[PDB]
Amino acid sequence: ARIAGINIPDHKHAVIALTSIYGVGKTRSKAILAAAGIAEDVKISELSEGQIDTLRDEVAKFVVEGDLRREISMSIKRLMDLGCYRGLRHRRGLPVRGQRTKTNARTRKGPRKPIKK
Amino acid sequence: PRSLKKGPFIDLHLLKKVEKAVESGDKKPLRTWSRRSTIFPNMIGLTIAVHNGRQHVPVFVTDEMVGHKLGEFAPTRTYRGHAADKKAKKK
Amino acid sequence: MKKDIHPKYEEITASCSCGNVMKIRSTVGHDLNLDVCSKCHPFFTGKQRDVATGGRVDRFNKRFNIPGSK
Amino acid sequence: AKLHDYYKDEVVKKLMTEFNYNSVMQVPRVEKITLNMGVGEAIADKKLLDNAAADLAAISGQKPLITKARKSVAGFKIRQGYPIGCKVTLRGERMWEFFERLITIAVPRIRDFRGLSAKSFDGRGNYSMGVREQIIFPEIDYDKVDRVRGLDITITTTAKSDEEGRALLAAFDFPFRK
Amino acid sequence: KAEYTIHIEVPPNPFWASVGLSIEPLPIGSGVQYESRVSLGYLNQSFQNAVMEGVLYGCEQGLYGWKVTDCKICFEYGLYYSPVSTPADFRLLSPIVLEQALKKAGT
RNA sequence: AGGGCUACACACGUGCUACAAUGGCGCAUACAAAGAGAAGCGACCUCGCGAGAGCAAGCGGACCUCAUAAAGUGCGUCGUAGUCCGGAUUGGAGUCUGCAACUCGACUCCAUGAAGUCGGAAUCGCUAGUAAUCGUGGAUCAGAAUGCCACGGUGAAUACGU
RNA sequence: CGCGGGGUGGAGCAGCCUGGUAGCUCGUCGGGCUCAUAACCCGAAGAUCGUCGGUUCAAAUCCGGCCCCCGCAACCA
RNA sequence: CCUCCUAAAGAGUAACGGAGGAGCACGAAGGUUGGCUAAUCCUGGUCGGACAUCAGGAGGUUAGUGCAAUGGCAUAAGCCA
Repeated sequence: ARIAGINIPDHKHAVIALTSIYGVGKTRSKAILAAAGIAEDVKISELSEGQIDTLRDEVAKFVVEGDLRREISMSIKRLMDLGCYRGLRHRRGLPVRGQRTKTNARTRKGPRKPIKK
Repeated sequence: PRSLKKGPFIDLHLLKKVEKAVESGDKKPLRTWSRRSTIFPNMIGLTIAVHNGRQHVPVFVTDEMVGHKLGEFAPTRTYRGHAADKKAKKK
Repeated sequence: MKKDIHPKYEEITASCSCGNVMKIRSTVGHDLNLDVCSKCHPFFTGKQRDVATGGRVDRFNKRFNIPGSK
Repeated sequence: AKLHDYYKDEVVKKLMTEFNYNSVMQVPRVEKITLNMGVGEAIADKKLLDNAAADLAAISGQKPLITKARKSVAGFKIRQGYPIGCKVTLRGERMWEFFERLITIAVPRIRDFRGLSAKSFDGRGNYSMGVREQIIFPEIDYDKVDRVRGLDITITTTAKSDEEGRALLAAFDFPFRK
Repeated sequence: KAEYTIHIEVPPNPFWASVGLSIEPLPIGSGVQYESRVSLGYLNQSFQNAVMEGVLYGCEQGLYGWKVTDCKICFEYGLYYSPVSTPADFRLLSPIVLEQALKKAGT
């Protein structure tokens, strides 16, 4: 198990876990649990194989993590590409977002080192 | 990311030229200082472009470009430094 | 054949026509006919009259005058 | 193996007429899948090579056995023949049954973009690919819940063109790379 | 062309700073031509300039060592410090700015 | 009219925020001061996941709203796992003022995701309703602060010696 | 167209006893620090180990050619 | 003292004559029996690196040979059990 990407946690509650399917934060996790008809919470260890699965399936309503991602990766490529600000940024490796650049960033410039501009 | 008010700005300082363009063809680029103004369906299929501060920068508008602002086409910015940019090119 | 593990198909090929936590007929794409493309074209593919969340209906007759609360 | 049984019963009889051979002896087949598991640099650690042999001990009933450096450009301590991988050469029933675990139980391992590469065939009847993770075949549906390592593939066929490579086993539900 | 300053950093500190010029070769037989940037109101009161008296002093400096011909000289910018500078500094400064850069770049 | 003041492998001064567990999260729950509002502030009520919008009592504020102030108190849950912490970055969508949010504003929702394990040579504020620590309001202000000015909540340790 | 020793990061020096880069110390660079800098203190970077070729899984390290530095040989009569 | 060349097609053979090696190693690097066959380049794939491996093709022995080099070596005098 699988539901998730071969993976599922475990002792974690579940609303937590299910999130490592990806494309699924708390909002979703609660939801698709729920839906499914199960639950949030119960540990992932307390759900049966038929409940897991029924969950899965119900998940699915969401895309696979590879995909989400990719869609994110192709969205970045795209802005670059279209040649917009972002594209120019992406790309670069600089903050898109409106941050900032005199200080900070870093997240991105990386670590750190004196300029040779 | 992010957003702006729904029904985005078009624009008159651009629209006055867009209505002329589609009749004139494209033969020279439209372009203008407006940016921001939104790219609308629409002004698609011609070269605009746009001032940025700066010079006018020609770009043909497909679409894929609708809902963006004219100034995104574009750059105002340059520097540099580390990055900036390509490696890759030589001049 | 100096066998170190035993191959068996009965636990893994039975009821494989459906998708479940133990086996699935096929993977993503090909036989599953999955689509993986990207697109843009924002706002203008829909109707351009769109409005915010609010208590009123479309083409309403009035608007409460805030200074007229006195 | 059901994949080879279907291929001889249905597909070979059609390839006979699609390529219009004079003899039934001209129709293509897979000869062997030879493998490597070329993780490399493992002479400096040994436990990485033992863990790669323990993944190959679970893909088939056959025993794991080392592959070695020949040009040996990196260097560690011993000259030339330092180990890099753990092989297992599959043929006939031991390769046809493995390709039948793909997209039936190994569905999270195999993606559309990681399918059969139609451009990678050659008229010599030689092929190769990477799968970047280990893919096991136990007596039941099971996974060892361990990752890190991956496997690479080497295949020989009787195909006399790269177009007959694209026809060999091509009726199965395994995706094609694009 | 580029600029020259006399500023120092080791003592308490400063002894500032400074001037920048354009010195550019002209058509043969054009002779010697003058412009400022800052002398509109700021360089600037006797300082206009300086600086011109500085170029005339600079005619007894160089690499070979003497006279100007290419050429036109332009006083593009600079900065005095009020409690140490005078007409300058000027600048004394201005034929050092002209000599250095002429040395940098070549004559 | 458009651009720039906001660019960018840097460094610093001053500020914020986290690394959690005498903390976070979900639910239940107690006790404030102060201040603005005549093309302005605003409950009940209605619409939406929500910013917000609609509808609209009240008022020029000892007459109203921000507002169940939060820390704190009750209950479940986490066991040091880079997490049930942190949430920079980054994709998508919605709301807002305004001629207009592209470079380059604010707010909201979904998703994604990194440094960070309490930090060197070193250093600064404070003697009690103080420091430490929790929240609130206003000027300026089409819109728009983690700064500034003012506010109330909880509330220490130690003071030999000179 | 001899012989012996030498050729290391900005600078001096260790090494090799046939190898597995980068040591020690001054300098440099940023930081703590000072009114500021010398300087103390903290931390980081560097480099075709003369060079081209040879041996080797691996060469600054072993070996040949060559370029450069210093010393020795460099007439008895 | 060994190998190639000096060396002149029976044979021997010089000069601080030109080049390279020898001061030991191996209980497996020995006997015997069965079988096997390369440097290098191209082709194909990726965690798989770098130019690194498995497989196939070309090459058709160049490789390998306990220790430089010639001679010799596939019926192997090479290699594995």
